[PDB]
Amino acid sequence: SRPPLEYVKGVPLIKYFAEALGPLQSFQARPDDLLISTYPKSGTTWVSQILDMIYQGGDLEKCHRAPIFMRVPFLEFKAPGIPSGMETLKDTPAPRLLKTHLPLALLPQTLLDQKVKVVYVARNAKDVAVSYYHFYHMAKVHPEPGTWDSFLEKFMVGEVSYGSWYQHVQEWWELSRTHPVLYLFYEDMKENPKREIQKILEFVGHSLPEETVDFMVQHTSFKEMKKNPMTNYTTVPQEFMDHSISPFMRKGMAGDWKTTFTVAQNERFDADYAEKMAGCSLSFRSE
Ligand SMILES: Nc1ncnc2c1ncn2[C@@H]1O[C@H](COP(=O)(O)O)[C@@H](OP(=O)(O)O)[C@H]1O
Repeated sequence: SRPPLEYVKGVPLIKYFAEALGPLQSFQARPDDLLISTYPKSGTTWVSQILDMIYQGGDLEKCHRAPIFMRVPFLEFKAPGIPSGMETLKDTPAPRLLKTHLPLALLPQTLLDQKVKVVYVARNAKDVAVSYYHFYHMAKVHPEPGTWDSFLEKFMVGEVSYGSWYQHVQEWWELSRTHPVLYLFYEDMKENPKREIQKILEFVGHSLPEETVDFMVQHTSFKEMKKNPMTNYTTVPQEFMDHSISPFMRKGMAGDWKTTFTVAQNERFDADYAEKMAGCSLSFRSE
């Protein structure tokens, strides 16, 4: 009934995900695993659908075997009336696609020791906050988000599920200096998908014919992923997710934040961004 978050080692989490960390202690990573890591609302499902297509040889028929949350186990995931990411993992064939949003501080050390390849996607903070706000509304395990203005404040101080966005994109950016990480930008996936898909291939190590590349580019577009029940979380139960309130597959654009951000909010957020982001070579596009 909109349980409030629970804090674990500085990080605020969904009551249940906090509990899901118990059995996560048991998790043994294989070396052929690949970790998809992102701050919520930055392209998890998109890069997931890309990566599984790669893993099925460009075969849309196989990418339909189950919905995306069953093909790519959500490591820390746990909710009522759905199986825990870890329960789902016990039936996932290798080589396995795995999904988290946990900060390094909560990440299972087995993934780091096993040098598991990581595909990380970042997205400009403004679009993330907007996206995250509507998601909080329709994804009923989160706390009451309140007014946009109040939610935006919380977001600036990382008083939201998975903590601070600013900490998250920065720490994983530094991690890639010691660990195998392809660091991708949502807005780059918008500008030229084909380009970002060939980078994933290089990284994962697969060659595929253009026929099959161009193919994937089309079957991973917002529009196709929106109508595909295996990728749009519409098969989930209503009490866990409610698409009338807001669809998971909401808009899929860069620069949309502008229709929610007040000009006073923008001015303030900008000044706060510069202050937090200033010792960091990362750099985002918002349009
Ligand atoms: N194929 C695609 N291309 C572009 N954006 C996509 C996409 N599939 C999903 N999205 C968008 O990516 C966000 C989902 O993030 P995550 O998977 O990390 O939860 C949502 O953003 P919006 O709410 O801004 O539309 C969703 O609509």
